[PDB]
Amino acid sequence: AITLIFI
Amino acid sequence: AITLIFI
Amino acid sequence: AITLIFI
Amino acid sequence: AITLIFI
Amino acid sequence: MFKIGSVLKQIRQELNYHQIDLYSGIMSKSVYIKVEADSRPISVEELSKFSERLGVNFFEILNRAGMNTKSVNETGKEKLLISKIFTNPDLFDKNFQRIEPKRLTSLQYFSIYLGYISIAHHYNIEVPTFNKTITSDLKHLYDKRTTFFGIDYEIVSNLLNVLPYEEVSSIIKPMYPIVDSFGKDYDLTIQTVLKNALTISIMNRNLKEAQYYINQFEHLKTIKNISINGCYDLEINYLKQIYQFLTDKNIDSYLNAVNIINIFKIIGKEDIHRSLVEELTKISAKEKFTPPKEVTMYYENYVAIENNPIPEIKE
Amino acid sequence: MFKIGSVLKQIRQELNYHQIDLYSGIMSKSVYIKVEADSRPISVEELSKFSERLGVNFFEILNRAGMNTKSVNETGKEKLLISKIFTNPDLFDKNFQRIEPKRLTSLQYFSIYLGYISIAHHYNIEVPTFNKTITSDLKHLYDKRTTFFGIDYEIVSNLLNVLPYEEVSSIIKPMYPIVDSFGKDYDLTIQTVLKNALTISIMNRNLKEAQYYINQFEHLKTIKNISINGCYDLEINYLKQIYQFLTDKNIDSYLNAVNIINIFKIIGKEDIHRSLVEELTKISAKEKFTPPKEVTMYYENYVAIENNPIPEIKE
Amino acid sequence: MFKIGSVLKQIRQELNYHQIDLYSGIMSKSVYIKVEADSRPISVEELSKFSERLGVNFFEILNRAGMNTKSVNETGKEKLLISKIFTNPDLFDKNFQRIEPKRLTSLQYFSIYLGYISIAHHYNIEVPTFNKTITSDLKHLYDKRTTFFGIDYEIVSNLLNVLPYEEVSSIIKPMYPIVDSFGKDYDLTIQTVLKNALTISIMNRNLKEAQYYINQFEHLKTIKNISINGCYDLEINYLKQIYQFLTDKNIDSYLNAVNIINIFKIIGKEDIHRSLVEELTKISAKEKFTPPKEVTMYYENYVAIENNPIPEIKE
Amino acid sequence: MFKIGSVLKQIRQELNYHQIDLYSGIMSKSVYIKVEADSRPISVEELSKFSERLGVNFFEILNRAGMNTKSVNETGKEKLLISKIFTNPDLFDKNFQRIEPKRLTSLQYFSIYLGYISIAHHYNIEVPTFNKTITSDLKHLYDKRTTFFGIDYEIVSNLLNVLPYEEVSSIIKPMYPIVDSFGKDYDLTIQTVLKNALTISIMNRNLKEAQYYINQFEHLKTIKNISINGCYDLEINYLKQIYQFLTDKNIDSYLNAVNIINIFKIIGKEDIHRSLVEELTKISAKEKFTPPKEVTMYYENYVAIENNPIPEIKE
Repeated sequence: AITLIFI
Repeated sequence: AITLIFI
Repeated sequence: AITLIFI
Repeated sequence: AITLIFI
Repeated sequence: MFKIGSVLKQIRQELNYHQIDLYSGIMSKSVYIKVEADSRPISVEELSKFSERLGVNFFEILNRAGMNTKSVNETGKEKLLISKIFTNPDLFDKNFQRIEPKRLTSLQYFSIYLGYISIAHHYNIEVPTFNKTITSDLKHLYDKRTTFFGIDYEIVSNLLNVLPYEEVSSIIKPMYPIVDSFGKDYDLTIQTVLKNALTISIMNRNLKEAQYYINQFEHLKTIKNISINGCYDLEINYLKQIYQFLTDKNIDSYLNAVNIINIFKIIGKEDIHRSLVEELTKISAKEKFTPPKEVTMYYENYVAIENNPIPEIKE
Repeated sequence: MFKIGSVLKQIRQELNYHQIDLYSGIMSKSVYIKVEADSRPISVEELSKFSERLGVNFFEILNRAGMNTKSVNETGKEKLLISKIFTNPDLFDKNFQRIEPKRLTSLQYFSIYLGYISIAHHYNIEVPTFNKTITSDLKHLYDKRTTFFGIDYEIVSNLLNVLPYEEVSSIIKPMYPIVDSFGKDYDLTIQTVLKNALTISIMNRNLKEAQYYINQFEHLKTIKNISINGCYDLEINYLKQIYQFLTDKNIDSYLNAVNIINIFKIIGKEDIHRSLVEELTKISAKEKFTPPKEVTMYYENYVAIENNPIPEIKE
Repeated sequence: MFKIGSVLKQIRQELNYHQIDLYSGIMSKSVYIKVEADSRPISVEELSKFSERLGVNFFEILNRAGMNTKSVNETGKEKLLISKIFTNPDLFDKNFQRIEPKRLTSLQYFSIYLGYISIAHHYNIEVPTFNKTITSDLKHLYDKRTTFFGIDYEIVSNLLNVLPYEEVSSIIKPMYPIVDSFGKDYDLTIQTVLKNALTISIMNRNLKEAQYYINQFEHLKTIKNISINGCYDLEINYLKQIYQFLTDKNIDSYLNAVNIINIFKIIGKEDIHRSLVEELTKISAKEKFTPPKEVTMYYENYVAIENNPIPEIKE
Repeated sequence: MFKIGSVLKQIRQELNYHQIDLYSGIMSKSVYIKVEADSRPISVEELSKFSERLGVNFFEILNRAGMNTKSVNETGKEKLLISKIFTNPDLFDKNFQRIEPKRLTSLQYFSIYLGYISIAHHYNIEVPTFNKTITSDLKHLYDKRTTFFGIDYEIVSNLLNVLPYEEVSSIIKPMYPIVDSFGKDYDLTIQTVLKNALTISIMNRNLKEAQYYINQFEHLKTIKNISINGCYDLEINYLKQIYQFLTDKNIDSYLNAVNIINIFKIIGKEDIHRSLVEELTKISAKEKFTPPKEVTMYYENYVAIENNPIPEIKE
């Protein structure tokens, strides 16, 4: 699905 | 399939 | 298994 | 198996 | 014509029974010795009682007497010959010239006739007298009919193989549902009609019919003393799966069908496997699908070292 | 005792044949009317010819005449009763009191006797006369024997279920290999002995024997006109798989066995499935293995809403 | 701000090297003691050489120094908070009031902004300022842009989750194909855009796009020193399977997709499994299909003890 | 040595920020122009702040500056060369003559040294100085050690490949459990030791150890900010399956292991597949088992057009 990325 | 029977 | 036959 | 690592 | 007496003696002596143990109550010791000598005829009634006294199956006694082979009479030999003419299509002509004229002599000969007609279509052999007279023949055989015997189902089974389903359809319907069993032979031919007709329905995507034949088969399992043929039950069950797939596009069903096809390979049924593979292929094509890599792998492998296979034949 | 004449007429009239078409060449029009009226006995020979003239199967005619049910004579009723006494173990006593005394009256009654003995062990019912006299009985029945009939195989099949294999072993060996077929009934009992004996061998890890029974079964497929039972062929084939697994610890074989067990569920064979699951479980235990999650999942599910299942019974 | 000197000493002493082994050739023993004391700043160049002398990774040294946690600066804390506000949607308001105004302060804050907007849609929270100003915002951020950094891909990844694909489409295209790697972080965000965009394409049956994103991902494997994320590679590969299924209705592909979904369960990826199941279900629905019994079995099981799941979040 | 200033400018101008937006608060406009010109050194602290002002990742900036390639210093080139010498074993000699003498110059060179020693054993090349001095070398490197860095784990990973497990065992134990992450590089080498050691344990049926390494890996998933390598997690998970199989002879586990091996083929991991097949084969042999027909089918196919494969190498 849609992965929320916050690196 | 179609079996040919000759009993 | 063991089938009981009584024909 | 055995991976040869050379970072 | 059948050494039944011979068998009675054989069984009697092996079982250590004395003549008195048999004829006493039934017949005279002198006449019995006449029976056991194959000089005097024996009625099924008499044999029935001797069977009970010996403790050995009635039908087994008959079989041991020589009726354990459908080569006792004319028609018997002819049916056995069908297999021969099927792998030796050169013997077709001379033989077909002798059967064709007797095709309406009895249901037996007609079944044999349709037998040849099958061989012909297979080997693309010209049989003009067929297409010109079959509708007439059927009219003649099935017109004043109310009940059907084993050979009747045999005839229709072969008919489904050399006549477009639509022509055979109306002849079948009045032959089901079945309500009783009348022997292993009868139980077997009544299942072949269902199995061949269910195959044709599915191949034509005619699901309303396919559904009908499935129910008809399922019903047979309800009837007491009916011998349901293992293979057929397996192959019909596979057709049931593909049926459910065409209906609700359910994938589980498709897998099961494929899995069944697999089992036929596992247990050694070479032809059945070859058969159901080429079948699932076609049905998948007409459905805009591509069967698994193995199913599709066998296909080309078969259709190359096969090209034109011989249909199954039960006898 | 059997309205055979009645059937001849029925078939003759339905097929639209005239009396002349039957008795002409065989018998007198007056005597034939006597046959077709069920007043005069008919010999199997006569019936054989009428069968050929009608174009309907000999055995089917017999079956339609009423011999299509093993309830025609005493022993017939008794065997049908076994099923009843098996689900109604309260009717055991009074009935067993009547069979026990006639157990050596004929192979038929002995098979029936062993039938009761099975029900007893199942329901943990005390049958002291058995353990005390069976070895004697067998000695008496199988001592001067050279050839075996269908009921013989039936007897040994039930025997394998109520007697330690080692005692039955020596009685079986002289009964194989089989060389001919003598009817569907005969073909069926000859396979049951093999199927029950192969099961016992595998359960005892006695592979040398298991191998033997497998070959014996495989051989049957060679014999002409032998009707190989579908189910058995499937269940025996599964036992073949587990056989190969115990031999070469090959995993493919184990999977196939599991896969076969699956097919029985897919096609509706409830009991067979339940049976082979509980079987693969035990055999895996004795082998220090843990069957897949489903196989092991069904087990507890069955053994809880089952605990003690009734063995399969063919009739 | 970072005790880098502290680390140099620690590593130096553990490795048993003497100060001379470090500053000799680089700097003066007095100034070095000033560095190793965290009193004098150290240039990346100096650190680069000390790194080489110690034999320990440059980046590892930095990490050990305290830069091994994106909690060193403001934005760091804010991103960590997103997870908190996601499981504690009550803290949304007060926090969102502080981020919303700084959303254009830097790409960092904008990513954080979109972060909140995601939480809002999920918990059906009203965010009117979004729908009213996002197109403007994007215009402002991506207008005179030629090259893109890691945070750029991060922004677009979150954007694909709160804006109809069609609006995001044009912004993405000029960001691929990728030609080089610029760090694990960069390699990771560049794959998320692809993975989220490929998911959206497939869900919309927009195969021409799906194909594009697949090729773009496949291309990344070509680039040297690019760290391809395992999970993504597995999930993207599953999407590849379903892609081939929608294209050529091939069944093998569908099975593989299902099989991949299975592996996620086997290795413990709870959420990913839940995710891909609910996904294959929907895609199968829109396709007039019924997934296997297990896939369809998990669905209801999840959607009941789940109903509304939280999207995946990488940090 | 690294055009960091160049990058700052590039990012600054692309983002449309003005010099004032960077040096204001940090440094003087004159000195900043000196930084952005690559004439004046920049401290990690300064860069840290510019990174925050730009809104672009610190490490990404470094990477873009040219530190995005381990070819910046001596050791870097040498490690890249290992791959070359591995497919061109003719270049072994002259090169090994140059590394061997510097093997104790720093952990870096020792890792490189062990690198060559691997190539030698593979190509059955004689390396007498190894067997004669390694125990000494290890004593020298790991004697007064309390903490371990990334290169430490790298060294032990390669060591497990050219030294009997028993000699390496004692060196590993004090290196686990791991409690923190110190970079992608560190997270990667710490997993390689576990993955290679778990492989060796399983191959030696030393389950007590295998169990330990599994727990150690499982523990890593607990640590915050630790990047668990996808592939390893998949391959280690497969080893977990075979572990459970050797323990409780459970068949499900064996299937899962086989299924995992399958996935590697499905997603394109050629070598990993080849690797795990040849592995499951050996382990099954030592266990008196015969893997499925495909696994066993690939084996001979590989071992023929392969015979002696090159071990995996991560860089």
